Amino acid sequence: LQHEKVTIAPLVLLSALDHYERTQTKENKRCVGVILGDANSSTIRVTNSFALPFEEDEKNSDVWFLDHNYIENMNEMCKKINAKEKLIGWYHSGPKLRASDLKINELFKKYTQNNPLLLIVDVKQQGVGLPTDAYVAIEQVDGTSTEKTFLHLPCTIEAEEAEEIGVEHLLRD
Amino acid sequence: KETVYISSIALLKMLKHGRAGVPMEVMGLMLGEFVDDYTVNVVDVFAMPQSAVDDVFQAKMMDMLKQTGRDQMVVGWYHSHPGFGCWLSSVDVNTQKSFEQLNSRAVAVVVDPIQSVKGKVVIDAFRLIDHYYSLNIDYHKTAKETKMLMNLHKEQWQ
Ligand SMILES: [Zn+2]
Repeated sequence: LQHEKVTIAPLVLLSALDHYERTQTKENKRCVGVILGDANSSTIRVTNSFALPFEEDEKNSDVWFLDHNYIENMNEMCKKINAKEKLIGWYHSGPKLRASDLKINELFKKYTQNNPLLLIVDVKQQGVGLPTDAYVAIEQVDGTSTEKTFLHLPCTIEAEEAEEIGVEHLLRD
Repeated sequence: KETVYISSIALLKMLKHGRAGVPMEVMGLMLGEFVDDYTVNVVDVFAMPQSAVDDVFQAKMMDMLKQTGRDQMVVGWYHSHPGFGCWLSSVDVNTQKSFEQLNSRAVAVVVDPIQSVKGKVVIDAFRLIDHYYSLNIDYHKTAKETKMLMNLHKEQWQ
């Protein structure tokens, strides 16, 4: 029941970057989408993704809008292609956690079989390690009450065999 | 003289779809632009369900991608040959004829996801003569994609 680590396919990171670039996201703006894969074991496998329409107010972090209908309509098309890649959470371009992220995460709790994963993908990556930070929501305990917070989980990259050759092929031009 | 440029996510999605569909031939649509007389730019692809192309599925996917900043037109189709190389069968030629009637520049890409695991991607791009011929394929990589992929490879295998 406890997730302990996350693996991510290279395609997911490239898809997040393509989403960021094709929507001309700049400045402090972020793009947001869904991640797919398998979260029924202690290692969450993140193997696909898709972009969401998403707007949020520049200053008021309390004003944001995510199209429920888009989530459902697109996930159903993904189901028709590969039913094994379940909706397991969401991603955004960060580069860091934002004040609205716990409330947005509550929206995705209605779509996931397990506790949702948030993947922050730093698409403006300079050179220091994996451009990802993975989080799940937990209750954190003063020891008189608890509050919801995010727990960082370690990530590694895991590529399917043909996708790994794809990456090497791209790198070799 | 003509080149088909394939984006990073287009290549990986075609390999992924083809691998997941083994032992079946799976197919999808290629999105992009006919930028001039000598260049087809494939910026993205999407899978079609196994089945005669489902026009309702295609239209819906196109509508939703436009809503998230992907408004490129269909420039052709891809499908997988799991283990037996890149070429067009008679059924493939008929399918390509349908695409060429809609746009004379449409391209048929064939990927072999099984032979690809031996170390080099096995992929080709075809158009009909009026039986068929191969188009040169090249890959488009942005500086950001190159840096991302180089860093991921170094992190994974050091
Ligand atoms: Zn075929």
